[PDB]
Amino acid sequence: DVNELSKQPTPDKAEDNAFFPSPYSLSQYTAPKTDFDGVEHKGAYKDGKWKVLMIAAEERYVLLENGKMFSTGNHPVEMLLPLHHLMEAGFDVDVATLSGYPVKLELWAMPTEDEAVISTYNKLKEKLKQPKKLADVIKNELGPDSDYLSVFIPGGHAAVVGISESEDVQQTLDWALDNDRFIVTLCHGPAALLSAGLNREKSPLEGYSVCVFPDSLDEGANIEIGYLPGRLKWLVADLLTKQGLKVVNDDMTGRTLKDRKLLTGDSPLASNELGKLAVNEMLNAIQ
Amino acid sequence: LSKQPTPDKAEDNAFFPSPYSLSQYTAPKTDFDGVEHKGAYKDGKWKVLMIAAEERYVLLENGKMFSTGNHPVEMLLPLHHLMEAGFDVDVATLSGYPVKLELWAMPTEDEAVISTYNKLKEKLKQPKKLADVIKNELGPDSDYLSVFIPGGHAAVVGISESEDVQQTLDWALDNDRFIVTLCHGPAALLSAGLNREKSPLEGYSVCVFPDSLDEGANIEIGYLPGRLKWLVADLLTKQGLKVVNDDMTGRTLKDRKLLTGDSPLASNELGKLAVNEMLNAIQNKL
Repeated sequence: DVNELSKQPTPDKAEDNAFFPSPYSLSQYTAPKTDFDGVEHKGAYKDGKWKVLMIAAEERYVLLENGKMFSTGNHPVEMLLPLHHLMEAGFDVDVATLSGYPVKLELWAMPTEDEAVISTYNKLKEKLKQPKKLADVIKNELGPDSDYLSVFIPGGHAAVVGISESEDVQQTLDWALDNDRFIVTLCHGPAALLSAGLNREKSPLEGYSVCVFPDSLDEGANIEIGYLPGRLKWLVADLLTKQGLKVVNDDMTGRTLKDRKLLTGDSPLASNELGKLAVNEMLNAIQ
Repeated sequence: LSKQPTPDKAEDNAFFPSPYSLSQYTAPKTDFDGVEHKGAYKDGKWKVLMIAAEERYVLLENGKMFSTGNHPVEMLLPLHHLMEAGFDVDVATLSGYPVKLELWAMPTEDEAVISTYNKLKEKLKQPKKLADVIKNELGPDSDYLSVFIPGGHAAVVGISESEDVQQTLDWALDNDRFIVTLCHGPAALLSAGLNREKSPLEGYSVCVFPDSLDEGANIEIGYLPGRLKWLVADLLTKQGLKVVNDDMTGRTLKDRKLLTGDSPLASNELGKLAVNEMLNAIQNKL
């Protein structure tokens, strides 16, 4: 049956005392298909020059308060679905990690039976297995005349790890702000934003509005169904509020939010509509 | 029995070694048979700085990935010898990420190796960040007498093309400290050539994992699921170093303050070697 499935974290045997999410939690929070009913702007951008820069998770394991480790990565749906909208529209994509190490997907959440998500994933495998070093990106491919229109930070739980305290992410968010480019992020992806307020008395993103994954669900429901095998040592939305950001949501409804050029999503549910929002906004800003 | 690589379900198109290759290359116990200098250094100042791997997957020529890490035998057995002589160990990585081991080679029944793992589990799970160590804990008055780079196939990623590892190897030379590495660990020494016509380790002699074994036998028994994209011995040779072996016999070498071992078989004999050299250096004050 489909609620006799275990609520116990399954162990990941590549690592010591580290665990996948429970078969139950996977039965409620994943699915073979996503809620995607096609693209709005197939072929809209033609000139070829504009593209999206993705910053990505390269570390899979998140050490928790009980000493156990959660075996995560970026959420495939939250990465791959928005990118499908963009790529079909005619925006190319480059993939960077902090170190140039391979990108870590939460593969236990791959919608296996979705033509769009799997075909997009195939088109990105190379750039995923062999990303760019983001410091190499700042050095060359940014500046005022950069062909990056926006910087996309997908979610998953792994987005909490390196991405949250990185001077190279800070420098990238400084660039985006100072050249009116989009920052697109969703889920725990917003933990990236904590890097903007590093070595500083106040953040450049103070008074910005974002959808964030609610603390409640990480501190409460996710632990009780064995999605996470222990408590996180701090919470994305809590520290984002202490940096002077307006965390608009507190529930997981698929709500998206534009605010200046920081377009967000609250959860994995918002993947498809954050994809649609960003394509609209990007094509709008070309005028 | 099977030479077919075993799949790893953490990662797309990734594979552990084949259960046959595990039967030949891995064992529940190591040939450890005693420390040689327990309690020898008592003054508790001098420590050892390990630089470990954060990346466990190695992308290969066929597109498949190899699920590795540092070799627990090569990491832990040498650190046991040095810890029991009285040198504490501080673990660093490049981005501060958790240290990745090849847990399929962890000698489960070996008391000394397991004991050492538990003593470091905390420092292994939250290592220091190598660039912070550079900023704060190096210089001429640093309490690191050696820097230790264990092998495992994951030493090939990151470490081998890292300005932080480069600065670290510069320090050791310019401050007369030891560089102790084994197996595929010497791939770290390729960083000394980074952005330089000439490497400061030009001319040094080292033991490395033979090219022959990674190209032929490791592929045939399904240790590796595909061919490595470059070879550590070949690239090292090109930087002007002198690769002194072409086989795995457990050999070791000491060229000045650079101590190398050729394989996981040298783990014990090298640990022995590193403790003697370090104690001998301390005696060379008066």
